Amino acid sequence: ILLMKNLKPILLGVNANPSMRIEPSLVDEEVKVAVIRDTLRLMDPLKKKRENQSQQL
Amino acid sequence: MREIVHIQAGQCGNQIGAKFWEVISDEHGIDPTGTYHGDSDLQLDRISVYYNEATGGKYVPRAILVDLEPGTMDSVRSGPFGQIFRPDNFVFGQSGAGNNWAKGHYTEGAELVDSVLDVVRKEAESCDCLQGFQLTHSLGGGTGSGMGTLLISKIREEYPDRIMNTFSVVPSPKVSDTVVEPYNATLSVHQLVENTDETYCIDNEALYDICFRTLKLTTPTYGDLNHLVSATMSGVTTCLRFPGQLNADLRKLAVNMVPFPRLHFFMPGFAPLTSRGSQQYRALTVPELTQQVFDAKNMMAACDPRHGRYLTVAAVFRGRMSMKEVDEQMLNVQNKNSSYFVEWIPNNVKTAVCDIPPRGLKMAVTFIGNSTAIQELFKRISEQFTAMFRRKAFLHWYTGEGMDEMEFTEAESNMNDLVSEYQQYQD
Amino acid sequence: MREIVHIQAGQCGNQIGAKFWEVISDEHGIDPTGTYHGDSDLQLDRISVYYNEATGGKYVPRAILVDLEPGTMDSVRSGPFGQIFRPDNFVFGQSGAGNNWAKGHYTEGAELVDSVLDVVRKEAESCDCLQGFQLTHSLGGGTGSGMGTLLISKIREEYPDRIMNTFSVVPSPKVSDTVVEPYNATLSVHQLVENTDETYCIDNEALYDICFRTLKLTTPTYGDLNHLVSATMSGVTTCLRFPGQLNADLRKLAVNMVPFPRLHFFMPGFAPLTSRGSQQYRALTVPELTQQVFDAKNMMAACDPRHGRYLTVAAVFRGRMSMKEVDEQMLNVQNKNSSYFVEWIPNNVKTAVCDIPPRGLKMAVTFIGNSTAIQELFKRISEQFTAMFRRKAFLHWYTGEGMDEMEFTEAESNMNDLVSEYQQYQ
Amino acid sequence: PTGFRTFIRSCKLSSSSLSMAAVDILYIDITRRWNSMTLDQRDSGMCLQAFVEAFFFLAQRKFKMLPLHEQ
Amino acid sequence: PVTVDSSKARTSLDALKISIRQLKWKEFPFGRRLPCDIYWHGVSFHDNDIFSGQVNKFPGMTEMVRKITLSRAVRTMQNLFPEEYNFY
Ligand SMILES: CC(=O)O[C@H]1C(=O)[C@@]2(C)[C@H]([C@H](OC(=O)c3ccccc3)[C@]3(O)C[C@H](OC(=O)[C@H](O)[C@@H](NC(=O)c4ccccc4)c4ccccc4)C(C)=C1C3(C)C)[C@]1(OC(C)=O)CO[C@@H]1C[C@@H]2O
Ligand SMILES: CC(=O)O[C@H]1C(=O)[C@@]2(C)[C@H]([C@H](OC(=O)c3ccccc3)[C@]3(O)C[C@H](OC(=O)[C@H](O)[C@@H](NC(=O)c4ccccc4)c4ccccc4)C(C)=C1C3(C)C)[C@]1(OC(C)=O)CO[C@@H]1C[C@@H]2O
Ligand SMILES: Nc1nc2c(ncn2[C@@H]2O[C@H](COP(=O)(O)CP(=O)(O)OP(=O)(O)O)[C@@H](O)[C@H]2O)c(=O)[nH]1
Ligand SMILES: Nc1nc2c(ncn2[C@@H]2O[C@H](COP(=O)(O)CP(=O)(O)OP(=O)(O)O)[C@@H](O)[C@H]2O)c(=O)[nH]1
Ligand SMILES: [Mg+2]
Ligand SMILES: [Mg+2]
Repeated sequence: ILLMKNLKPILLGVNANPSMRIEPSLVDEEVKVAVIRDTLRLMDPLKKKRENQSQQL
Repeated sequence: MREIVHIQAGQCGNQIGAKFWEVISDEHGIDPTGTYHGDSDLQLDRISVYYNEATGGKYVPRAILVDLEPGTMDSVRSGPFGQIFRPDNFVFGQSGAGNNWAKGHYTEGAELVDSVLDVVRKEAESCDCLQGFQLTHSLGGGTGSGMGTLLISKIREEYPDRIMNTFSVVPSPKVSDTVVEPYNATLSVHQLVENTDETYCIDNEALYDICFRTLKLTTPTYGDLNHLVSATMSGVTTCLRFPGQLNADLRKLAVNMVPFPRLHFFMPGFAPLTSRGSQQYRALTVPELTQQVFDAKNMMAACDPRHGRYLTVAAVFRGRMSMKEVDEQMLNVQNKNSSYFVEWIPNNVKTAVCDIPPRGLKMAVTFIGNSTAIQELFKRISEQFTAMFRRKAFLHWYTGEGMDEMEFTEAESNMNDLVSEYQQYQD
Repeated sequence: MREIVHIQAGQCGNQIGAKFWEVISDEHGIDPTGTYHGDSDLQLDRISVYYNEATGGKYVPRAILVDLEPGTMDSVRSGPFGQIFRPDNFVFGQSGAGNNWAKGHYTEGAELVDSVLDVVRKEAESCDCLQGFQLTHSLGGGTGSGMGTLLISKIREEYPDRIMNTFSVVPSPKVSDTVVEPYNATLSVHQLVENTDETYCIDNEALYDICFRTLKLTTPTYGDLNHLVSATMSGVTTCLRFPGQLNADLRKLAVNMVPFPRLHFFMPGFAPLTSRGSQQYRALTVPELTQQVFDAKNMMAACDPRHGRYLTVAAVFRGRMSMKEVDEQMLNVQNKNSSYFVEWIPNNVKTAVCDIPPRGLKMAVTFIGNSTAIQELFKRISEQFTAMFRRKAFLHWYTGEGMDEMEFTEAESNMNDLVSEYQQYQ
Repeated sequence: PTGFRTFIRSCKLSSSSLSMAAVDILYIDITRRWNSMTLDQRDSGMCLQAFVEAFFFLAQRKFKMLPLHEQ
Repeated sequence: PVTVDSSKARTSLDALKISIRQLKWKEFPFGRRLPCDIYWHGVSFHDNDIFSGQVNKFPGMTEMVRKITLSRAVRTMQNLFPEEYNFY
């Protein structure tokens, strides 16, 4: 996204395979590692089972 | 230039193709060993259409012979004009698919279309400018219908620009050697609607009628029928091999022959046909030729054209004739039998003329007609199929190879859709 | 000028070399007695590339034949074209090292490598300009896979500036007649990667496939299999021995085959292999040779090129064809099958042309192909090796023959690194 | 083409104004245009974007004098 | 424990690994024959023949993020909604 001076965004390129390499770069690590951790947490295969068990109990 | 790839599948396809190659090789002066021994130069000017040129000026026919039973292949090899086919062009299986459409299309014939496609690609790339594919097969069997549909689909998936003309044998109401042949016939019409450009329909009843009435032959075997089919096959592609005054190729025929995309189910005929005890009491003239080609009995399909209207007809004269006679006589055909042609399309006749005549003759004609009566040739099948469906019979031989019940209903419904399409324009 | 010294090792090597020497002697027109009876002035111009001129118009090959079993020497000597060889080039042992790589690399080979190197030096020094050596062996035995590593390791340090080839036979998974054989292969690949300039992987099962499918041969033997290897060997060095439009010496082939030092494993092929009853049904042209040269069916290695992508391709044509036809055919391959080609090498094919065709034939090609799919072979052996190494199997022989446990692990690490680095460029 | 004709016969978009011949002509023209548009010239069949174009044309034919979003 | 396949992570390997260690999930750096809960590919969805579990690649996204396909979709939507889709 290119942010215009009048704060209107412009969508440039889109990437199916963004560079997830963190090298070390503190900013790249802090962003990407957290992104993948949140990704994995959002889709733990046992979360649905745990929620169903909690609702049943 | 304009090379044509030939494919034969099934017993009937293999035998008809063998007769066809024997017929052409006589016309281009090819020996059963491959060498050229001919009198006219014109024969060796477009041998590239059907033949590849190997070393030592020996010409190999561009044909592919496929079947799921090895035995028939030997029959092709150990016959006249038999040691000309390329040894690697014989692709074959172990069991002949029975009379199972499912076996050929799905289970046992699927492990052979890969080899057939490999040979097809190899042949199709040594050609300068391909024109199309022509295939001889017989609807009603297992390897014929199934393997032909699979092969045809897999080729239009790869060459969706060439011309696919099919010479196919259709089930007959009187003559019948199979009890599950309506099933295969219905399962195949559908694939021929959206995967071929021209479809020539042949039935053994019509060929037997021709051999019994016109020629007055005592014991007509399969040889005579294959001979007639070879005659009409050679006659259609003549304006690509020899020169003339109104040359018309396969694409021109399709353009003048098919007004709507699904309406490409023609019916064939060959004009000069007499007994052996009558060739001296009749004069071989253009009027007699054009009178015999439009005769209802002299038609190689078991549908009466008087019960419908001709959408369009194409005639391909061969020999030395005057244009005026051709135009006048095939204009007078459409002023007399005027009720047998549709009115929304004026001038329902396409005329081509090739100079060179067939060997041993002076004038010959090949007739291709698109008329609505062909609907009957399908209609009967539906009836038979229906009788075998409500009391589901022999369906386990088909459902035991992966075919669902829904495919039968879809194929049948497509058949009535085509019949209704042919019917609506007649009224 | 520019002569090559030939070395044969093991039974497989000796038999392949005997067939090759019969082939070359027929090509150059050499009597089995050693005389020249041939009708050409070009068969004797570069004859000083395999042969040596003895007294009275006698020609004797280089042909250093080695074995630890004295049976193959007797088989070669009493045999077609078997007295064509110098009597003292036969360096033979007393026991065939079993099927033990340790025996032929550490104990039995050591007591014979010096004897071999004496005659190797004696021949080399009688050369005007030594282009290099070439070794024929198999990577599944003890004598072959051990001698062809020890000898190559000591020949490379003595002549680092020369050229070294190897027509090795890589063991096959299906056609297997030896149990310990993977071990030997795992212990050889890591020495056949830093001690030889080229290496040709000749898998036996591919030769059987060619014999069964292309040649329609009901009952093939080892001679039929060695015929193809000899044909490829002759086609590799034709441009050093006969004139051409575009010559290609061995070093010229090396310079445009290996993009990186350790990527020197190739796939051979021979263009006009047809049958005996399909010949009449074919036309001998450039396009058809290029079609039966690039197919995953005419290849003498058991790995599908469709699984990887070529890094480079050679094509030593032999015949009196035209250059425009060859260039046009090469441009079509590359344009047709674009996916099966590395993007960062434009025009991956290196061509060559030699006028003189093999006798009888009027046209032939020898396809050399560096492909990433070759990694399959290595990754097909390592697994087997691991299957036999986690539970120590048959290892008492190697351990008691002087080796130690760490050599096996080092060899596996080297082979795994080779597979990974070949996969890197895919 | 069978898919298009089944769609037309199912959602009853065909009428006196738009017969089967017109539908076939539209399908042929759209398919040819989109096949020629792509770098590869085979494109045997119809992609999704061509279907979007066909749906746009059909929606233009019906509900005349209406905004495109309503169409 | 959740099993994650990282044999095809490529540039996402390291950033994933610590994350895998942050969730106390147990990894397959070299993969396995048995089905895995989550498969992490780097470039293409067709990297591995997956029949069950989860994969970090939707099919065909390599082609969709290409410039001409995204542009075609954007112009289609701009025809559908010009005012809304003015960002491109
Ligand atoms: C005594 C005599 O006159 O015999 C002639 C002949 O003219 C008759 C009997 C022939 C003859 O045909 C038949 O008797 C016949 C019987 C059953 C099935 C097919 C043919 C003939 O066989 C057919 C043959 O025709 C040809 O040669 C054509 O070129 C024809 N056939 C071949 O080229 C051919 C080549 C090799 C082997 C067999 C036939 C052809 C026509 C158009 C396109 C391609 C080929 C000829 C002159 C004869 C015989 C030999 C009796 C007829 O030939 C055709 C099919 O036009 C049948 O009616 C015509 C005209 C004649 O009556
Ligand atoms: C029926 C016929 O024409 O027979 C031919 C022949 O052309 C065929 C059958 C030959 C023949 O080869 C084989 O039968 C064969 C069998 C197993 C494995 C390999 C070959 C032939 O043996 C091979 C031989 O080729 C040669 O002479 C080459 O020069 C060849 N010679 C030798 O290898 C050789 C060497 C020493 C003693 C005897 C032969 C050669 C090839 C490359 C480099 C140098 C030499 C020829 C013309 C024939 C026969 C005799 C059947 C073929 O030979 C090659 C490898 O080019 C096999 O396919 C080709 C082409 C043909 O099909
Ligand atoms: N006009 C001809 N009809 C033939 C010929 N040979 C067979 N047929 C007829 O064709 C029909 C189908 O029989 P085939 O055995 O040729 C069909 P197919 O090969 O597809 O069956 P399978 O080999 O059992 O799979 C049947 O009515 C036969 O009588 C022939 O040479 N000419
Ligand atoms: N193409 C050929 N392959 C061969 C030949 N002899 C053996 N082999 C194959 O190679 C392997 C065995 O090769 P050899 O017996 O020549 C090995 P060598 O004698 O050098 O080892 P030792 O057992 O230590 O003496 C095995 O896979 C055989 O099938 C041959 O003459 N030709
Ligand atoms: Mg049969
Ligand atoms: Mg031995």
